[PDB]
Amino acid sequence: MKQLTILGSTGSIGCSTLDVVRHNPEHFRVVALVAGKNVTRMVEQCLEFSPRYAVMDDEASAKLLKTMLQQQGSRTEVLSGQQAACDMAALEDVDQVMAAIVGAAGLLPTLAAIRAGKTILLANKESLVTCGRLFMDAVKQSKAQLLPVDSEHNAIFQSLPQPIQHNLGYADLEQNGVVSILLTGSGGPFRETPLRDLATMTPDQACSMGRKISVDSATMMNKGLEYIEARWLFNASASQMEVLIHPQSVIHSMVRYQDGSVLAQLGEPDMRTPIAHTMAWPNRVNSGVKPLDFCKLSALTFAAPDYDRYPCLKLAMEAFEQGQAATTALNAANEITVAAFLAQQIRFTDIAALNLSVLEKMDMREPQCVDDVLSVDANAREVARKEVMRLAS
Amino acid sequence: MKQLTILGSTGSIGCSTLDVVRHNPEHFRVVALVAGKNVTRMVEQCLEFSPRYAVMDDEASAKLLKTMLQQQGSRTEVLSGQQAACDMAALEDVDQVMAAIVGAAGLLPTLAAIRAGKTILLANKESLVTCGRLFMDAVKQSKAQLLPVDSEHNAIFQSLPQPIQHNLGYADLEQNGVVSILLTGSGGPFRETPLRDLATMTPDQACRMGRKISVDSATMMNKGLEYIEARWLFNASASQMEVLIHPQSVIHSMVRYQDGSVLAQLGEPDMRTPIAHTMAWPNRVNSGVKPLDFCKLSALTFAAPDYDRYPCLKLAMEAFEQGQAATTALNAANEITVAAFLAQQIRFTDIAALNLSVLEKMDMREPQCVDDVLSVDANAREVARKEVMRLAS
Ligand SMILES: CN(O)C(=O)CC[C@@H](c1ccc(F)c(F)c1)P(=O)(O)O
Ligand SMILES: CN(O)C(=O)CC[C@@H](c1ccc(F)c(F)c1)P(=O)(O)O
Ligand SMILES: [Mn+2]
Ligand SMILES: [Mn+2]
Repeated sequence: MKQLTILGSTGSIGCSTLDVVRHNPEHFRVVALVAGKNVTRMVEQCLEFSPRYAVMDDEASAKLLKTMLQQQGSRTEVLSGQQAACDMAALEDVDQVMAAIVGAAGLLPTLAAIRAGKTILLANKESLVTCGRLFMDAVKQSKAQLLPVDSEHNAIFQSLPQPIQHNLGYADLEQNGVVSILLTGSGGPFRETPLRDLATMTPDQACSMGRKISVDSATMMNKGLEYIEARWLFNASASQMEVLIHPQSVIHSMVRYQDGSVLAQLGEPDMRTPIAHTMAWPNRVNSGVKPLDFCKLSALTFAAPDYDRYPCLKLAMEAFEQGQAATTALNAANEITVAAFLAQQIRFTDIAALNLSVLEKMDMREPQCVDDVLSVDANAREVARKEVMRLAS
Repeated sequence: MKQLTILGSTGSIGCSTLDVVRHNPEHFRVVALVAGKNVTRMVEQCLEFSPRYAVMDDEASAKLLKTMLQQQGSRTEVLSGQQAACDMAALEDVDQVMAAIVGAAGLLPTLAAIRAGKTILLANKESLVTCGRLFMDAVKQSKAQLLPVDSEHNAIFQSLPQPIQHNLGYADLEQNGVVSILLTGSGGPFRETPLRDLATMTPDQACRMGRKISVDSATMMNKGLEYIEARWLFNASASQMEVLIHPQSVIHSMVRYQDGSVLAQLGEPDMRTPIAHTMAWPNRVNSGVKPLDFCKLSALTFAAPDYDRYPCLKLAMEAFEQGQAATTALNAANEITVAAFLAQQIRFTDIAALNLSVLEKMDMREPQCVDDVLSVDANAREVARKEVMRLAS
């Protein structure tokens, strides 16, 4: 029986993880749920899943949650705040931690699961985008298993040989006959826009979808960040990474082997797939996802990314070579500039341009701990806000 | 250091295997080469690779080889005949047997490697098409490792989980999270021909790469035979097999999992890839095959086979359910009817129709040994010859 702590239970990943649990009650049991301020959805989850613990962001939410759980007869014990969330991530009889709290708030709880030697269903980009070296060192030192839940990394991982899958952070790609990792992305809505029109695209043209990630997919900042992550996670050099546009997103990513073989994972866009794969690894369970119907697909195509069309993708690649200050700064800047584009303060092409300008303006030492990473992030947001103000009168 | 016996060294699979050995001298050494009557090529192969043994079909061929090797100072000892080939397949210090002799002549030498507990690089169809129950029983008893060299099966194999790979025959697909095996094929040159034109196709049109295999691709007999083999090799029921047309042949075949994931192997058409995959398993070597270039591919498409277009594929699926007498008779009838079509004695559509007629005429007790299978084969060829003469005056 796998016992689970779900960090970020009330977002789509958390609900989807719960759907796997709901349909596999003989294999998984929820011990702890952690969320933010969504008391109502947390009530329903505690009543369906009977975890021992639930944690909210603050005392106000925790008190509401307590009152409502109590009204319904629940035995779930209610806590609040960051430490409590780290504590659930490290609980003694927990086997797996779904690490789905995103942003800076996901860093310490994910690191607490790692240092407790858990199996971490990794479902946030900040861990490896901002703290990849810190976190990969902690994984080695603490004997944690990372299992990537993100669609492209989960596909690479399914496509990697068993000795790498079980030894992330140590495994040598080359020694295991791996030539490169083929990280695929859709190329976004402006994949075929003449370059000259990029300057004038609007937030509606760039975006059912998720507006930030949607813009990140238009700039391919999203693949840029996936590139930074994959290199830490899979221990890949620059020459062991290829980024390929694949507009249909049926192939989720691939791995190229020494004999010419390429292994690929394919599927529906439903996150229950990669989530169930990690929960059940090295075995499988039913996820509720429809079997992929190959007779109803668009033709599958591929093309090389053009860095004049996708300067963010190139910027992410160069930031990796500059270290975790640089990838942390790029990520934070990009949150500010995308937000500005979406609020109609700057042009679409000013995302990449101001992302570049913010990195050019910083000169930060390599972070040595999480606090350092938060300090780079805070600083880069400030440099970014000011650049936005320079353009947005 | 892996020591090899190559059964069928002078054909294309044999030459390709030697190309892999040639570029990996630190990993593979040839102990024995077995060929038929091609003395000239066997000389060059013995001279380059210094095997301990060379076996030819007969004493006349063996005497020529011995004279020619003597004149070049070779120490290779020369043998002849079917028993010597079985003895090469069973040698104490051989690890791997490339089983590339095709037809009936390949049955006893493959079975010898299997009864000897060897790693078998399985490169002939008649083994599992005609003797699948016999050979998978002998595999269970000796714990021989089968590694399929044929492109589709090799892809399936690479796409299956590790506990299945390491125990074919005992493996339970369902228990390992596998929903089904996705066997792909091109659909042949008449994939889009109007149905009523089929009756009048000529041999040159069917042969857009042997003429027989070409015709087999056109009728999808080839995929039918592969379907029969895959069921034996992977212990798959009818409901665990799907057959999919994929006209570009870039995907080599796939495996569908319980969580909705599909794993696939892709590559160049070059047989050094699956050969090198089996020789190196569970590691990898360089095979000389260049990396697959995703920016130079046709759009990848898929469609369901239509049994009115391809009645041989349905015949093979049905013959499977009727047992090894049926699949043996089918394969044998097909050698005859295809040869008749190529020699302009029957029409293209008469291949499927006479293949059916031969199976209808046979009253077929289950083979209990290789001699039983050979007797079904011989009798089905006679029934098929007579049916051809019914049509071909
Ligand atoms: C789901 N996921 O992991 C993502 O990274 C989403 C954005 C990506 C994406 C876009 C369109 C799709 F149709 C799809 F499926 C995935 P991209 O970065 O453009 O490849
Ligand atoms: C390579 N191989 O194993 C074969 O069995 C050859 C015939 C097959 C085939 C046909 C055309 C191609 F272009 C190709 F690449 C492979 P099919 O049965 O039609 O899928
Ligand atoms: Mn992703
Ligand atoms: Mn084949």
